[PDB]
Formats: sequence, C-alpha cells, structure tokens
Amino acid sequence: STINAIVTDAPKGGVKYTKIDMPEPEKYEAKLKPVYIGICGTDRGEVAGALSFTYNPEGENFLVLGHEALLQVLDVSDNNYIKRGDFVVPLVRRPGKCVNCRIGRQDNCSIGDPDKHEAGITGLHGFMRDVIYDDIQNLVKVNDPDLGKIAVLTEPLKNVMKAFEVFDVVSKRSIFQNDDSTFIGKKMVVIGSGSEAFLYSFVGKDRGFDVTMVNRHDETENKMKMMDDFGVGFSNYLKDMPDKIDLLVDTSGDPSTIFKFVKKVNNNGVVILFGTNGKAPGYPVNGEDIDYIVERNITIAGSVDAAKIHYVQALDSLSNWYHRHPQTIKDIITYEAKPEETNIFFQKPKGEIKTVIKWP
Amino acid sequence: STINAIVTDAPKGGVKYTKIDMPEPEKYEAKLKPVYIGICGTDRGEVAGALSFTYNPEGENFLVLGHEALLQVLDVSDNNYIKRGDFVVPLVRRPGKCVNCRIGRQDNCSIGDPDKHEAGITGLHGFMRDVIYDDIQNLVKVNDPDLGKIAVLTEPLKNVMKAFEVFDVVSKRSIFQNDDSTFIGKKMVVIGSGSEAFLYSFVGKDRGFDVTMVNRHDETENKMKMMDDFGVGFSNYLKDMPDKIDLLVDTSGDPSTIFKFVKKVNNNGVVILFGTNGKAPGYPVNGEDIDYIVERNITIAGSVDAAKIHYVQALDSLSNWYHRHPQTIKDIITYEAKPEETNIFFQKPKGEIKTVIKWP
Amino acid sequence: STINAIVTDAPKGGVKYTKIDMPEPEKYEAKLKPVYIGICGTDRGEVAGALSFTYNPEGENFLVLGHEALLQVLDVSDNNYIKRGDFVVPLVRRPGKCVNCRIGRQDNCSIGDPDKHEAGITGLHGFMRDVIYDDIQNLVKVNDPDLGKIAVLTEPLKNVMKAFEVFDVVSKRSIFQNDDSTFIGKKMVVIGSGSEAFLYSFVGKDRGFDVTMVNRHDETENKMKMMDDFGVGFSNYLKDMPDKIDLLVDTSGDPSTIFKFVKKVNNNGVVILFGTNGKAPGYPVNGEDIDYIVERNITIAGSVDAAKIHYVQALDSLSNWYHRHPQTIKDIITYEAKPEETNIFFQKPKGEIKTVIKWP
Amino acid sequence: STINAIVTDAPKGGVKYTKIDMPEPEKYEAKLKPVYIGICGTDRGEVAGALSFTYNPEGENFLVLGHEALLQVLDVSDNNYIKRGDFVVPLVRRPGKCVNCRIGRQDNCSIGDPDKHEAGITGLHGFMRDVIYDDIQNLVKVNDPDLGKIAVLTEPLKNVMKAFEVFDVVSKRSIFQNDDSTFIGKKMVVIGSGSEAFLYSFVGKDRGFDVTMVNRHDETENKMKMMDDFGVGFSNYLKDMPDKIDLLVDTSGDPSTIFKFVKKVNNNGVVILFGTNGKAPGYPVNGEDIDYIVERNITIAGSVDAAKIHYVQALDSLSNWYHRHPQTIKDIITYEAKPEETNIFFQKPKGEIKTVIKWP
Ligand SMILES: [Zn+2]
Ligand SMILES: [Zn+2]
Ligand SMILES: [Zn+2]
Ligand SMILES: [Zn+2]
Ligand SMILES: [Zn+2]
Ligand SMILES: [Zn+2]
Ligand SMILES: [Zn+2]
Ligand SMILES: [Zn+2]
Repeated sequence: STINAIVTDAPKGGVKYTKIDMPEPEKYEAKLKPVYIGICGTDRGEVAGALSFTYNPEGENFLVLGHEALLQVLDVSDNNYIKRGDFVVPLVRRPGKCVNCRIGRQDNCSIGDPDKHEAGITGLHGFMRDVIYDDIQNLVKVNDPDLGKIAVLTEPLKNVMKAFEVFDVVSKRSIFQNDDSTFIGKKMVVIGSGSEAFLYSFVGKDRGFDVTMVNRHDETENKMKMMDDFGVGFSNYLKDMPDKIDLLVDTSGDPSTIFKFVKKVNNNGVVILFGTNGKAPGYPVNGEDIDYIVERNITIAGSVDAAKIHYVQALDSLSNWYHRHPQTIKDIITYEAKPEETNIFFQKPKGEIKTVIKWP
Repeated sequence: STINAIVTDAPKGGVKYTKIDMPEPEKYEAKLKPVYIGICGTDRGEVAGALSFTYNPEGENFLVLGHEALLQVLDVSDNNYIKRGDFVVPLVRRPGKCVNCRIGRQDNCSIGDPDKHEAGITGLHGFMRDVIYDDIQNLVKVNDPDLGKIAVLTEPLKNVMKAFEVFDVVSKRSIFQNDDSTFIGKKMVVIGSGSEAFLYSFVGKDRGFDVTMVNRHDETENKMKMMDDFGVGFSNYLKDMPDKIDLLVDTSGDPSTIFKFVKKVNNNGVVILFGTNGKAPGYPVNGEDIDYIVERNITIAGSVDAAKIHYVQALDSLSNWYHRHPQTIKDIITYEAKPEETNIFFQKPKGEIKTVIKWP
Repeated sequence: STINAIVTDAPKGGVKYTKIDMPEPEKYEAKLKPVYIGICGTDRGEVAGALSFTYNPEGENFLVLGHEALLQVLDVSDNNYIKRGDFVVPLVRRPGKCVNCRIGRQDNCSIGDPDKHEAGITGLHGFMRDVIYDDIQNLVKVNDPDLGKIAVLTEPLKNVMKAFEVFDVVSKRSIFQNDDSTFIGKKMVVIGSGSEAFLYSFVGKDRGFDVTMVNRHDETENKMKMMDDFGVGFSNYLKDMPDKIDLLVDTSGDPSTIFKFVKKVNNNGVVILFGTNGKAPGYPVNGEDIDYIVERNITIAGSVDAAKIHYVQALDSLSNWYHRHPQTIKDIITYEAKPEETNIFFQKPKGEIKTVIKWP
Repeated sequence: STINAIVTDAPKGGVKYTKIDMPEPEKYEAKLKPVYIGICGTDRGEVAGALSFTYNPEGENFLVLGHEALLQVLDVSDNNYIKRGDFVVPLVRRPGKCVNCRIGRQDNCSIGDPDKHEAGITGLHGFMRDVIYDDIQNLVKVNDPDLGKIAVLTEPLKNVMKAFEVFDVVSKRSIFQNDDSTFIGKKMVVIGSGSEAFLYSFVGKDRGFDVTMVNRHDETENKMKMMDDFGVGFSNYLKDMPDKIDLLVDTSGDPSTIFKFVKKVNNNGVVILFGTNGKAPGYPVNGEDIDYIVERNITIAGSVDAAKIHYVQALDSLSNWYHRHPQTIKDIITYEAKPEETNIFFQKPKGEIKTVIKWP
C-alpha cells in the first residue's frame, strides 16, 4: 500500500513530504492514523543532519520522522483497553533485553544502542505517515474526552515527568523540604523558554515550587501572558540574575549557562540536565566550581526519555491543567501546519511554544 | 587554664606548638584528652593559608587545628554509654538549627556556614590540645579494644560511608545491579591513591564492586601489596585507561581528570565528587560532555561530611578489616609524629598514606 | 470576649451549642472564623464518650469540637503567603519536640500524647467557635477561588494522601508494577462505602488502580452514580467476594472483615489499616493466616493523620476533581447543618456521605 | 548417573538415604559435590508430610532433600569468578518469568508457585546428593578460606539479610533513628531462640539495636553464654515481659505470641513476621488491637526468602562474626551427622541449634 509521510535520511539529514510504499503486516494488533504531531529541536536537529546517533531502519534508505504523536485507532484486535476510534499516544522508545528494558524501563537502558530503539530517531520509523501499525502495549489511551489536540503534548511532557521522578529519587539524599514538610518558598529555575521549559515550569508549579523561567533576552508577550497565567515568573539573566536556586533545570544544553547557574544553587540543590547541543562551546570548569558542588552536597542528574507510566502521568496532568485553564493551555500550541509546510523544520519563529502538524 | 596545643591563624595560615589560655567552658558533660590525631590535605591547606572559608572562634585570635581525633575520657557525668578511661572519636561537624541539622544531619545542612560548625576548621577549636571539653552526644565510643591507633582513621572513613549512602540513594533511579541482584563485575574506579582512595576502595570491595584505583603514575610496591591484599586493582591511566565504569569516585578534585573519566562511565553510572582543590585549573566542558551525561542517565553527586551514624559504621569497618588483614590496616598509618614536629604540616613525609600525631 | 461554640466534655461525652468565655490572646499571628466545618465518626465518637484518649485543654472543663475546617482570615501579621480575606484549612495535629515533630511530621510523632496534640481531640480547642487564633504556619491557603465549600473536605482527604505515601514507601520493597512500568490492572479494594472510602477510591483511580468499594450491604443509586462517574466499582461482598487484591484499604476497623480480605491479597500486596473501632469483636487469626502473610511478602501498615504537605496535596486533588466533575463532588456534601442541630452527632442523617456545618 | 542421595516423597513425606539415578542435563556450566548440608524446620516438616505445597520435580517419583548447602566445585567451564576447588553456596529459589524473577528478585515473585522453584522443596532437586550440576550464576563463592563449615549457615542467614532489607525499606515512612542520627537504645525483640533467632539477633546487633531474644521458658546455659558473648539479652517473657519495642521479629509463627508482643511496640515500630506454623492456634484479634496498630503508625511486614545479594551479605557477616568470636560461631553447629542418620529428620538432636549433615 502507498501513503504520504514526512521522511528524512538519517543521519545525512534533510526533510521531504512525499509518498512511500508501506506493506502490510502478518499478525498485527493495531492499525492507526495520525491526527496531530508535535515537533521540537530533535526534529530540526535531525533535518539539519546535526545528530550523529540517528539512523534509518535496517535495509531501508530513509526514516519517517515524528515521535510526538496523537493517534486514533483505525482497527484493533479485541482487548479490554482500546477499540476503533479511540485516541492514543504511542511509545517513542521500545524495550530491548537488559535488566531495565525487561521491566518497562527502557528509558533507563543499561546498554544503550542497539538494545533499545526510538521511533523517528533510531532505526525505527516515526509517526508522520498516513498509516501506522503497532502493539497495544505500546499505546497509551487518551481517557479524557475534552483534551483534543492538547493530548499531543503527551510525548514532550512525559520526559519532564521522568526527570521529576529522578528528582524525587535523588532529593531523598537529605530533607529537601521545609520545617513544615512543604515546598513553599522552594525555588525552581528553568533555563530557557520553549515548550519544554514551559512544561517543566508547569509541573514544578504543581509540585509547590516557586518557578522562574530564564533566557539571555526578553521574551514575546504571548509567552509573558502564558507565564503570568500559570504563576510562572521570568527573568532576563543579563538584566537580573536569579540567586539561591533549590532546583535547576537546563533545557538549553549550554555549559556556560549551566555552570554559571550551577554557582547559584543552594545547599542540597539538584540540577537536572535535559537539553542537549553537541555544538555548544566549552566553558572552563575549575577547582572552585567542583568544590562548590561538593561542599554543598549538590546533585547533577542527567535525565533522558521515559517509561510508559510517565505517559499516563503526562496525560492526567494535561487533564488537570485543561479543566483549570482551558484557553491558555490551548495557546501552548502556537502554530498549526499542514504536512507540506516543511519549512517549520527549518524556521524558528519568535513566540513559538509548540508547533504541530494537523494531519489530514 | 594553660594547656599546650598546635595552632594556626585562620584563614591566614602558619602553625606553632605552644601554650594557650583555654578557659573551661560554662557547661559540658565530658573532659578529655587526645591520644592520636590524623592529618590530611585539609590540615595542610589551613596552614598554607589556602582556604578562605575558615576562621578562628569568636573573640579569639588563633585556631586549634585537628579534626581526625581519637580521645580518652578523663572525666564524664553519670550516663549509660561512656565511662572515664573510655576511648572515643569526636564529631567534627556540630549541628545548627535547620531541618537537617536538628535531626542529626548537619552533614546535609540546608544553610551551610554559619548554621553548622566544624571543629578545627570553622570557628571551633580542633583536637590538637591537651584538654578538650564536649557533650556526650558528640562522642562516638570505640567498642573494639583491639583497634588502638587504627580507630583514629574513623574520621576519613566516615566521609566514605556517607559518600556510599549517597550512592545508595541516587542509584535507586534505575536498576544498577545485574539481573541476579548483585554488583558482581560492576566496575568501580577511584581516581588517586592516598588515604581516602584506599578507604573508598576497601568499602567498595565490601559492597561487591571490582575496584580499580588509578593515578597518572605508577605506585610503590608497598601500596601494591596493600591493594593486592584486599583484591583491589591498580592502574596508571596514562599507560592503561579504564573503560566502562559503573561507579566513579574522584579524590583529585581536578576538573580535567574528573571529566576525562566521566566519558568512560556506563549508562546509569554514578560519579561521586569528593576530593576538592580550589586552585585546580579550568577544564573546558563542551556540549558533547553534557550530552554524554544526558543520554546515559548519569548522576554526578558531590559529597561532604557525615552523620554520627557514619562514624559508628566507620569504626565497625575498621574492626572487620583489622581482624581480616591486620598488617594491611597497620600499613595505612605510615608515620607517628610528635606535636613538636609541626613541619609535617609543611612537608609530606616519605611515602605517606596517613600521618598521625601521637599526643603525650 | 464571648463567642458561640459547639463543645464536648472529653473524654466524658455529650455535646452542646453554647456560649463561652474567650480571652483575646497575647501571642497570635492570625485571627480567623469558620465558614464550614465537617464531621465524621470521630466527632460522633467523641460526643458518644467512646474515645478514651481524648481530653480538655489544661484547666478547662470543656473541649470545643471540630477538626475538619474551612476558615477565613480576619487579621494576619504581615507575611508573603496569606492576607485578610483569605481562605485556609487549618492543621489538626500540632508538633511537639520529637525528631518527627520538629521537621513537620507530627503525623509520625515517635512519642504520642503528650508530645503532639490534635485540634478538637486532644488538649486543644477545635474549630466550631466564632473566633480562632493561630499561627500562619499551621494554616494552608486555598488558592483555587472556585473551590468554595468543597475545600472543607481537605482534612479528611489528607489522611488518604498520607496513607498513599505510606503505600508508596513500603511498596518499594519489591517491584509492584507491571513489566510495562504501569499500574494498569492492579486491583484496589476499599472496605467501606463512606466518605473516607470514596476519598481513597478517587485517589486510587488517580493512581491507575482498578478500584472497587465494598460493603456488607447493597448501595444507593445516589452513591452508585457517584462511583460510576469516577470509574469506581462496587460490590456487596456477601453476594460477590473480590479476589486477587493488590492494595487493600480498610476504613471499617473490623478484624473479621480485615483478615477475610487479607486472604484475598496477592504476593507483594499492601494492606492499609486506617479505620478504627475499639468496640469491634475478636476474629481468630491462626498460624495459617500468618503463614499466608509471610509467604506472600505482604505488608500490613497502620496509617494515622497527615502532614501539612498532604493538606496542600489534598486541596490540589479537589480542584482537579471538582473541575473535571463538579456534580458528583458537590454531591459528597450531603447535608449543610446549622450549629444548633447538634443531633447530627448522634444520628446518621439520611444517605450520608459528608455532613458539614455552615457557620454564621 | 547413579549416585547416593537423601530423599523424600513430596508432599507425602518420608525419608531415606539411598541410591538414585540422576541424569546430567544437556546444558550446564558447573559440576559440584556437597561438603556440608544444614537442616531446619522445613526439612523436618517435609518428612512428616506437613507441607502440601511441596512437590517432586516434573516427571520424578521422589524429591532430593536439602537446601542449606556448602558445595565444592569439581569442574566448571572457564569464567572469571569460580574455579575447580572453590567452595560455594548454591541458590535455593530459582526464578521464573515474573517482573521480579527476571531481575533476580525471585524472593519477591509476583506470581508464586509455579513462577519460582525452591531446591529441596518445590519441583527442584535439593543438595543432599553426591553430584550436583548448576549454572555459575546460581552459585555464590566463598572468598574467606578460613570459614570452613561455618559457610553452611549462609542459607538460613540470607533470609535474615532480606528481612533486614524489608525493615530498611519500610522504616523510611518516617524517621526511625534518634535525633543524633543513630540507632542507640533502639529496642529489638526477637521471638524465639532457635538458630533463626540467633541469626536475627546478631545482624540486629550489627545494625546498632539493643537486642533481646525471648521465649516462654528458660534457655540452656550454653545458649545463654553464646548470647552473652555477642551482647544479646535473653528473657523468659512469662517472668519478664519486654515493653517499648522498636523492632519486633517473630520466628515462632504463633498468633497469640505475635499479637501480644505487637501490643508492646512503640510509635513507628516495625514488626517482621518470619517464622511459620500452620498448626498454631487462633488468637482473637479485636478492634482495640487494630486501633493500636493504626494509632501508632506500626508496620507489619511478612518476609520470605532472599535474593542472591543477600547470600553475599550473609557470607560477609559470617566472616566478620567468625573472625571476632570464633567459639560462639562454631557452637551454632551443634551436631555433624552422617547421611545414614535420617533419624535427625524426626527428632531434634539434643540442645540443637543447627544440625548439619557432613557428606562423605
Ligand atoms: Zn520532540
Ligand atoms: Zn536495554
Ligand atoms: Zn582530614
Ligand atoms: Zn543546618
Ligand atoms: Zn473527621
Ligand atoms: Zn512528636
Ligand atoms: Zn532451612
Ligand atoms: Zn516470578
């Protein structure tokens, strides 16, 4: 069977909305269709040919892009969980055979490649294509009927849910809370201000943190209004440098910013490294920096990807925010594009939060 | 009264053995004297004037040095735990008022200076003087009467015990062990080879790791034998660079070395930053270094001090080790100096691991 | 000054809505008045004279009842959290000196009476009175303006939240989840059909469990509709006895019912004991029952009270629930009484879930 | 092949030392013989036909007994850990495919019989036989050459190390320690005085608890000195009942004794149920009993088996105990039987703590 799809040639790079030949399967559990698809710097990165670990599935010449999906079930085997017309989010990372992979924690794989594989990124076709085939275990059912396009933010949000679990593990080193058991006054600072930063901030707000997003420039008003709505502050760190940080999260991947901010972190502080950029210039870390970290019992936790449970938590969080802030949540999506507007892979509008592809 | 002591002028530096007027405090439960005091880079740093966070007590001009102590109780009020003639190890760090301090976790003080104080380093008189006064709760009784001078290693070891608690805490983020529940074949690498590296390595072996100590040069036969006695490996990383590290503990405090090794750490790897050196040159950390740490879910934790429980577990490990390998344990204590010999704070004795001051 | 208050003579019994002496205190940060006050088996129990561990404050021959409050501020010392006009839920348990009390976990006090105290129960006037004095610290702000009278359910729900933390802690002894990381299909059974049962059920659903409430009698349509709306099931256990239980929660206090459901619990199951009935009769537990608990690595855990963080967390779940389902959440509050209707402390009003007192 | 073995008919019972025909499988990594085999209640029970959950391996009309083994490697494929001549302790319980089994925590199997199987007990041949084939990974190496026969206590001790993990996991629901961070004066009571109860007491001593073993009768003078030499107290609870218990361990399996001691447990106290007895009578558990558990936040945790890591810990503790109290440790082994002495499965030889069979 022949369909439309947005493909790349991984890692060489490039983008193309074209038609490819998809065969059928033998014994398939599920047939699905895209409805919305989100995009982040990973996609623009793949297209730029800036990612050195990505590849096409074995034997093939191309890779179908897209990992942030919101699908609908075209057909399924009988099961207690989903049926035709239900809406689902698909799992990006699939398990291998390592001690972590065999228990649904492929996000914490002990080998790396090629034990596990990410859809749209590493040797496994993504979701920007008219027809998709999968197993029910890999699908996370959207139970909230009112969510609509908002559900597509599940994929990006689950990364934050995992990272926050990693926080909960590692903050058990000491008592992070107050005298009274609470997070009140506790300070989170999120580097950057794109969708991820937003999600990170929203969740920290749920967790009781006082949250400030930050950048090396003033932001657009839509973003400013968004941060305002949810009780999130903002600071241009060239004008006003936030001090006394309890939880620091980097979505930038930039060492100068990271470590500059690392030096503002309080005793028992936790820093989460999430954002990545292979090209970022080196920043000189010295004896005093390491001493700073050590003398304060600080933890720097790199975090990547997530387990299925974290997709469930992501969806339940989007429900809570929807029914409390319907409008402004809607406005996390800052542009909706047809599949042939491939310019979105190369462009970077001021004001962007999330860009999605409404699928025909 | 007038007593003899070895003192410095914190943070400026220098040392002397001399008489000082030490007034008997207002309240106290215990009156003691030293038997042995160990020294390390901290003591030497204090004297070199290389530490800017140190300071003499209030109203006073000098600072009695010494944190690594083994004392004998001269007199003590009636209690259930210690009797006159008992030997004990004193707490370095004393609690302030924060939420970690007030539960006995001043090692994880939420404020830092000046909520917590450390005897001999920060505004609190150390243990190289004739008479010392204290509270019973701040004294850790030595139960094993065979340890003698070995008990003086309680202080340096307790920092290792806390660094291992931290490993136990942050390792719960994934499943670290093999799929048989054990740590067998899991590669622990320790940068450096001094007293702290040894203590690390011995505890690491007790925890079930394959342990390799490393340095930028080959080691003495005497130290090799000691290592070999505990089944600990040694490698010159300029002649044979270890790879696939699961637990990395640095005692150098050197950024370039720290990050060179970080780049060999496996998925789910944990890096303990322990060793500090403010004057260590700057190493440029780039976007790939950050990405490495991110894609591998690696945790970098800095660790300082310990709780009283860690002293208790330190003493017990010394007991287990001494009764298994008396000779190797004796071999750590490589010189027994008199107080008059203040030069030991300036020049490093021939083949040092642990230098100690026997107190008259 | 003279105020109105509902009061008892504890532990003796009885209740009256009367007038009382209230001297304006010296030391107070805040001045509040009740808006709504809820009641439960505890309130009836005190009034019935059935709780032998309750008592009046020192040198007073009455105890103002009421522990489940929604208050409004009248005057407050300057501070960045709460202002005149704000609504707040007061803390019930107050901390003493123990190692858990001093870190805001009076909930887990390690001493019991008289190191800790509960408003309305043990030595501390409750909240059914015209004027309350308190400290800012003991008050939790309600930030959701739509919540109104639904916030009064905070005190009951925070006990659930704590029990789930208890579950979250003890369930770490093994891997409780599916090999997909999820709780999908994990069976939760709540003994009882009361307000507490419902609260647990809703939290359990939020947690991913299949949840079933059980009583020894059939239920109403008012109640069943409410359960259905939240995806919660119901079964009369005389007609159908649930099996294969992963998390059992008892709100009844009845041995016979507890241990009968205990013997339907899976390997690694957790049982939460929450409800209390000192008057419930013995049920013979034999060695075979014990062996059953052992061989399945089952945990049986008592949970009482909660910490401030669990109030905050409670309030946040109620907004979530109210905003997803305003109907059935309104439907929890089955009667609004005036203070003079002191008959609600003797007779279960008709079809009760939660009886509140709307204050003048 | 035809070899000597001690066998039963599970579950009917019965025992004899005889000749049997054991095949060698098409796959195995190691070939071993026994050196020492321990016996406990489970063996005696098996013989009496008191355990209907026991059964012979698939296709066989008999069950080779014995699960507490010290074996020696006769031949083993090349590997980095064990060689011909080394002494090992074989794994009892072997995993299936449940989420816990597949990561080497078959001790916490989510399914039970038959995911998992125990050697000498459930569908898997035991260790009282001339020749044993196994895979390397089911073997745990004895690295202390001095331990000799004492290494046979590994199997009953590892059950103690796992129950202490359980205690560690569940005592995290609050702060269990004193406010100095220690366990000093924390009160451990162990019900019973058998081998299992000694093992619990010594580990408890290492963990910092003040420990007492109890029974409903006086104990032998030899037992008393052994206790005394480790600093463990004894008490006849019919003359002197302990109160204010922090850790309670039951090795009896008797309800009446469990629940009357539970009644002496402090706030945040932990109860471990370990001991089993299908024939112990019912004790009537009332709502006061349930109320006492709930009000004190007590946790009652059933514990069975252990992971491989716990066999390594047991081995390490035995080394530590043996090297500091050689005599007391040897006294634990109170009879060394020939395999012809099958009467030991029917009668307990006099003053028994641990009976072992010395294999020829
Ligand atoms: Zn993305
Ligand atoms: Zn894997
Ligand atoms: Zn030192
Ligand atoms: Zn502090
Ligand atoms: Zn209540
Ligand atoms: Zn308390
Ligand atoms: Zn046994
Ligand atoms: Zn299993």
